[PDB]
Amino acid sequence: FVNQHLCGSHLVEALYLVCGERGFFYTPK
Amino acid sequence: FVNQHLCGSHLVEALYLVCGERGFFYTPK
Amino acid sequence: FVNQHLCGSHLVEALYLVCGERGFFYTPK
Amino acid sequence: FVNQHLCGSHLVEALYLVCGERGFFYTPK
Amino acid sequence: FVNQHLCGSHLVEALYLVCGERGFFYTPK
Amino acid sequence: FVNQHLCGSHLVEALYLVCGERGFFYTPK
Amino acid sequence: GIVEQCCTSICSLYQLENYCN
Amino acid sequence: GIVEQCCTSICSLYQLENYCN
Amino acid sequence: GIVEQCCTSICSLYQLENYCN
Amino acid sequence: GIVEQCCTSICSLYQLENYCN
Amino acid sequence: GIVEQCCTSICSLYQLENYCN
Amino acid sequence: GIVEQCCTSICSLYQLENYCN
Ligand SMILES: *C(=O)CCCCCCCCCCCCC
Ligand SMILES: *C(=O)CCCCCCCCCCCCC
Ligand SMILES: *C(=O)CCCCCCCCCCCCC
Ligand SMILES: *C(=O)CCCCCCCCCCCCC
Ligand SMILES: *C(=O)CCCCCCCCCCCCC
Ligand SMILES: *C(=O)CCCCCCCCCCCCC
Ligand SMILES: [Cl-]
Ligand SMILES: [Cl-]
Ligand SMILES: [Zn+2]
Ligand SMILES: [Zn+2]
Repeated sequence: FVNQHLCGSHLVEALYLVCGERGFFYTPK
Repeated sequence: FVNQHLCGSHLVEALYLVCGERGFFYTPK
Repeated sequence: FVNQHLCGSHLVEALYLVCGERGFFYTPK
Repeated sequence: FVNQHLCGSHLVEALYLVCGERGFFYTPK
Repeated sequence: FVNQHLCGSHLVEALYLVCGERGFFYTPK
Repeated sequence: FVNQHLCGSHLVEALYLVCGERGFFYTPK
Repeated sequence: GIVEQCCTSICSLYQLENYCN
Repeated sequence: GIVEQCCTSICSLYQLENYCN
Repeated sequence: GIVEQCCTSICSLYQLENYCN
Repeated sequence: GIVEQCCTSICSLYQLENYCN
Repeated sequence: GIVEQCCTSICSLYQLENYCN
Repeated sequence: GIVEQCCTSICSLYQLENYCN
């Protein structure tokens, strides 16, 4: 599905910003 | 180095598009 | 239409990444 | 040069917003 | 609401580009 | 300096995610 | 506001220029 | 997961911080 | 076109490669 | 200003919070 | 080219308009 | 690491594939 994919593109960008030096693990549905 | 930070913001969006359903881990340190 | 325009913003970013040195032509509907 | 690559990722998003329905061509080489 | 938030992420990016040296004020709904 | 311009495009997306409903002002000059 | 106009219809570069300083 | 929560409702900066390492 | 295909279904990296020069 | 502080040194999320209305 | 003009000097929006079809 | 390889030299799409789970 497309509009879910678009939300992930922003999500990892937002997650990269908020986490910063800590990092994160991104696992989709 | 902010130039380092900017490349990370493009690295995460690259990892998101590349891995897809697999997901990615971002670990600078 | 808006939500179509937003998908294009990601699309050219995704198309720029995947193509790289080759480049691409983006023509909307 | 990765700094070159980063500017391309912002050039494509600029061309997408500027051309709109016209479209754009990205040709570094 | 989510899909409104996503449109703002592009909007400020688009507003930053078009305005440039002038700048802008972004106030949501 | 284009390197300055690229950091602004990431500063605006940072301000959008940080302020949220408050909003932000971008004033380089 | 900006959200009420450009997130319901496509905004042209002139319309975005109305929001600049 | 992250997609199930933040792509259905707006997530605040604290909620995004829960996903960090 | 590209919009008709990838903005209605998810496009894999191979499908995006079909649009390259 | 914001350009002279957060673009020459990496700013944490709170450092961006200073420039919100 | 576009890389040698708009990536070594900041291009206004019209400067990007030159490269549209 | 990924920072020391793909941010000091341009990485093709496959080079990013090495860091997927
Ligand atoms: C992957 O298969 C996505 C699974 C999540 C469900 C997608 C649809 C959820 C219901 C909303 C439909 C609204 C769009 C018509
Ligand atoms: C955490 O600090 C990562 C450790 C390695 C950082 C290397 C940064 C080198 C400085 C940037 C040079 C390249 C600029 C595009
Ligand atoms: C330009 O005019 C876009 C043409 C494509 C059709 C847009 C609408 C397609 C049907 C989906 C409607 C769902 C949103 C209410
Ligand atoms: C393909 O390689 C393009 C040919 C011209 C490349 C010029 C790159 C110059 C190095 C970057 C200097 C500016 C850094 C922001
Ligand atoms: C903040 O509360 C947003 C206020 C704007 C209204 C959001 C819904 C508008 C009607 C469209 C619904 C379509 C999605 C199901
Ligand atoms: C308007 O021109 C802003 C005034 C201050 C500009 C400072 C730019 C310094 C050159 C960039 C150095 C850092 C590169 C990442
Ligand atoms: Cl979107
Ligand atoms: Cl950059
Ligand atoms: Zn989007
Ligand atoms: Zn950048």
